[PDB]
Amino acid sequence: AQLVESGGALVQPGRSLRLSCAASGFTFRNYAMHWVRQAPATGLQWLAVITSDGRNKFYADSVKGRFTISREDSKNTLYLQMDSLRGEDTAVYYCVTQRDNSRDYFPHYFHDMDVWGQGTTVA
Amino acid sequence: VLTQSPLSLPVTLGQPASISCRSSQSLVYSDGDTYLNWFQQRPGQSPRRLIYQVSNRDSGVPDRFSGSGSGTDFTLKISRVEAEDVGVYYCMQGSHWPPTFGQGTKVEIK
Amino acid sequence: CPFGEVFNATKFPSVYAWERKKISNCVADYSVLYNSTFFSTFKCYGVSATKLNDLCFSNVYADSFVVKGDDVRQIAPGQTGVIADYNYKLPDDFMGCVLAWNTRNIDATSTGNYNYKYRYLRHGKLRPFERDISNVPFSPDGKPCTPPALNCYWPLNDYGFQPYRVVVLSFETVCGPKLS
Ligand SMILES: *[C@@H]1O[C@H](CO)[C@@H](O[C@@H]2O[C@H](CO)[C@@H](O[C@@H]3O[C@H](CO)[C@@H](O)[C@H](O)[C@@H]3O)[C@H](O)[C@H]2NC(C)=O)[C@H](O)[C@H]1NC(C)=O
Ligand SMILES: *[C@@H]1O[C@H](CO)[C@@H](O)[C@H](O)[C@H]1NC(C)=O
Repeated sequence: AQLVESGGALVQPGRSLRLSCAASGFTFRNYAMHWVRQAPATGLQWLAVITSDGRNKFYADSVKGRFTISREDSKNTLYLQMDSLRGEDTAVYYCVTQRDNSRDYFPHYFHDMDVWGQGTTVA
Repeated sequence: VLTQSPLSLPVTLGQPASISCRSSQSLVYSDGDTYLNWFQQRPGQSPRRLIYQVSNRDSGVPDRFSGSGSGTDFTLKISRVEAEDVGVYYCMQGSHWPPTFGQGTKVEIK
Repeated sequence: CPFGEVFNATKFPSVYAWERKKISNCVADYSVLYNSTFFSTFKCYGVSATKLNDLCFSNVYADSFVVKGDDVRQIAPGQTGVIADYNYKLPDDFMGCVLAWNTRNIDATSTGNYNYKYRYLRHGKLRPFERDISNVPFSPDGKPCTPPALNCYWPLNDYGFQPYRVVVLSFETVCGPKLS
């Protein structure tokens, strides 16, 4: 299961940035998708999940209302819309999913998180 | 919230090492299981899972990796640390939403 | 025993709101059910369907509900899934019989029969034969929450009804017929 992030850039505080992540090696539609970011400030921090049907979107309080998680199954691509970016949001953003979807329902898609992409830097 | 110790582990090549992770709350979930996983991030690379459900290892993971623990107290054990084992070992809990990671333990070879 | 009253009933409940009919103080004729073509599924666990007439019980509980055919398989011991975990669970033990039939021409409609609901979010799984018919917006970390705000989701959803009517006979003054 391979994940490939893109869209990383340097964006001034107050402005927005949109990330994307292409999936391959598995059926994108059959798995929930997550974003996790990495920074010295937080280590590895989970941000948001979108379920396989694109219906349920759960967000960490730290990004709740500022970030939006979305997906395009037709393109096997995961996206993250980050509005009103702050300096504190500087991090490497990783595309994350799972190989095991035996229990594809809340909260079981947070239990393995065994598929990671290369990560893309957002500043 | 997960806290790991030591922050950095100075282990001589060929010698054993272990990384501790301590949770602020029991990581036992409503179904009786424990969703405490361990990941290793090698410099220049993303994180990869080694151990899951406290002590099980993923396919492709060397038999030198194992672990144990319960409640709040978990340990990742390496029977011998090799040069290729350099990296930051993170503990992760999925039992309580939002899922969290520890700060990571930097294991280096001496 | 009032078996036909359960199986040939004109109205069934949702799975999350499964109803329990108690059968007792009666003669349980399982021949009508056993070799009938009414049922698409006739599955017994540790119990020989042929020999049901020869078994006595303190009572029998007939748990009635409508579930999508795909998830009928979740009504069994040792199962996981949205129904097995959040709507209706069977214990890891022997079980009587799970009897089901296709209801595409009864419950399903051309636009989808959404009168039937199910649970998909809950703060923990259900116990064996536990019934949870509450409807409080789900919050992933125990916090108060109001829909349709972020992280505020209703625990129940609707079925896109093909539906099957399922009646589970759980065994605990009732016996089969005697032959003169
Ligand atoms: C739900 O009701 C239907 C009928 O409305 C039941 O199906 C019918 O069950 C009878 C009894 O086994 C079947 O045999 C019939 O026996 C009478 C006896 O004199 C005979 O005259 C008939 O010609 C016939 O042999 C009948 O074929 C059967 N009908 C169908 C369409 O299957 C059904 O079993 C009831 N369901 C349950 C779970 O009780
Ligand atoms: C079904 O049960 C009835 C009970 O009267 C029996 O007569 C009939 O022969 C059974 N069918 C078969 C094929 O055993």
